[PDB]
Amino acid sequence: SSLASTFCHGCYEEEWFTKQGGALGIQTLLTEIDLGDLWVAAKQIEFVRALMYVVKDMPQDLPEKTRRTAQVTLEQLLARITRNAKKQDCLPPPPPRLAQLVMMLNSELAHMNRHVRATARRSIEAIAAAAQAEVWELLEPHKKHILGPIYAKPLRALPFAIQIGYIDAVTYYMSLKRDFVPFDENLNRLLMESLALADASDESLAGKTLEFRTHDFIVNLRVSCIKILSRAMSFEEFGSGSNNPTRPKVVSVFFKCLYSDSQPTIDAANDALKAVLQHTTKLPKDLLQSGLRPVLASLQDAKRLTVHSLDNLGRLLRLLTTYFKVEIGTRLLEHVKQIADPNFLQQLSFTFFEQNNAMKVIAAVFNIFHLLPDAARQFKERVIDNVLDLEQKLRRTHHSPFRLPLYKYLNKYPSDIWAFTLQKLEDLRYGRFLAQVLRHPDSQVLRDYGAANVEFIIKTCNTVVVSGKET
Amino acid sequence: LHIPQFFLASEATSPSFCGILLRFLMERIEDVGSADIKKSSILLRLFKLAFMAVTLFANQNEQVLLPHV
Repeated sequence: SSLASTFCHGCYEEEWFTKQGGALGIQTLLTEIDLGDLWVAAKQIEFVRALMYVVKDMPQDLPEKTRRTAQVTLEQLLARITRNAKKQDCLPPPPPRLAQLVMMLNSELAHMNRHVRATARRSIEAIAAAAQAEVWELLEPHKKHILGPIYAKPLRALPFAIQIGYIDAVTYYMSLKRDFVPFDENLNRLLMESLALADASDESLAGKTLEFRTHDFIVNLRVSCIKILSRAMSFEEFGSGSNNPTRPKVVSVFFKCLYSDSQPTIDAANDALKAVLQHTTKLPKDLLQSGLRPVLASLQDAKRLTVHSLDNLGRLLRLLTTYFKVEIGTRLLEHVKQIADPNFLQQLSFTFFEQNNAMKVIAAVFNIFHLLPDAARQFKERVIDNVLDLEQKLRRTHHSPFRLPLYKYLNKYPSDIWAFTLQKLEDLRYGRFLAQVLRHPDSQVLRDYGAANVEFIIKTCNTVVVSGKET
Repeated sequence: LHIPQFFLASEATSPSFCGILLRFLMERIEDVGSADIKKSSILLRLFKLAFMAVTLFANQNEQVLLPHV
């Protein structure tokens, strides 16, 4: 008992190596001595508390070995103490072995540290699996201990980390079963607060002084709000009885978040919009027009063309497939023609122009042609000639910033590309270009088509040879 | 390793080679802490050579390093 106490107290010291020693000592006592089952049953609560404290108290900018050690030891302990578990042992009496442990683990689901929440949910799932039960069955009695404190205070006044933890806890709770969290007034007020937070600007959120960590906090808060609103959108009771523009507002906020500069926000909004589009199967005209207006606004002038706007167009094309129209590619080609100046191109040579902004804009323009609808098969000659002329002006062979998007677009219509190339077998440029394309590691579709139609290739070549010309 | 060093210490070729080398090294930066001494020594030496090249010609190579720091 004294040795166990020493190991458990080692976990609470402020030196990290002492914490690691404590966790390792607990592991050694668990998996190398076999002091018996009653002993572990009497030490389990202290062991769990000490390991969870080690997870809580480690600074997050040091190496992660100590936290991993604590988590592994916790996994082993939980595996040991649930050897012959049963549903009667985990739930409170109508004393149960694991009810106190379940309550203690539930109490840490809203912590301000994300690793703590991850560990707690992992442990709860591990316990539930061993008892052939559902998580909601175990967590129903202790739901108030989490829900009550969160609904007490206004969410706007709290620091960032506390808000993130609270929102994550509610989001996890409202996924266990369809009626776990009722749609009462408290939940509606919380959801409206989340919508307001997601729709706000960085300056309004305590100001963005360009500091790294404030920006990180704001991004994380936005991601959490987006996720909770997306989960709420899956319920038919949300926004229905209101009959007000709640769901349209959520969709507008999603679209606004899709056009942001932060990648995590873009990914979260992309997932939310994908789910909404899959579920709805239909879209009101006005809402989609409002969502599309900003994208079409920025594609009208070649002087203000940017990589960001073209990325937004690409994301929108990926989301709404059968909604766009042809004749935007022609406008993009005209913009490319305008941007590429013979004197500018002459000057650009002699330099490593991979870092030029105009070249990046042109590459972004070319990157859109493999996302356009199927009818974009009529631009193959135009784009191939454009790229070849651009490379000729820059005195480049085998390599340029424009090869990757062109290859991506060409690998989608192998039949058309092969027919076009075989129609021009008496020119060295086109054969050389197709051979160069085939040698890229990612041109497997074209390689398969060519391996299938070697017969037609040889037939056309033999026809040309038998014709008896100088070419 | 003398070849990158020779290219980086010449006024004519230093900027373009520095750009190419930095672009290549940014894809490998994750191998620095590999615990294999042979793997990490070479990457560290290449990074140091690029930085020394930046120091040698400040009026030209600063803009090459700017988008990576």
